Amino acid sequence: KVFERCELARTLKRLGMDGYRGISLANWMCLAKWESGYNTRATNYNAGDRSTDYGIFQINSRYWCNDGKTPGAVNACHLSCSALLQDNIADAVACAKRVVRDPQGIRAWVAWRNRCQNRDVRQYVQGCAV
Ligand code: NA
Repeated sequence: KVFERCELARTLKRLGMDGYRGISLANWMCLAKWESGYNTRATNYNAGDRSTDYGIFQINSRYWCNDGKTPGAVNACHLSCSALLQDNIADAVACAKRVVRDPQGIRAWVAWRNRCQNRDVRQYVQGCAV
């Protein structure tokens, strides 16, 4: 599914993401926007290492989830990557929480560093009542 802006904002907030590891709701929104356009079914396959990024947060199969088809992969969130392509984003949020608990934090996502880090992102939650 493709979430509407404020719909996703409310959902992420309900799922405890606002301020998680010091990351504002607006930042999580900015990450989802640039990664998948709020599309839970988004997948990005990389032929170079045969890994695939899954879901709204575009979580990579070489390290975070298992898809049974990525060479030399690990599964840090202990979850199947298909659970990251569901309309119910509870699993995706839980795994995103895990990712950011590593040293680099939210800087793990190159898109976030390029389009969100140090920039105004207040627009993402404008008029959402969150
Ligand atoms: Na994996």
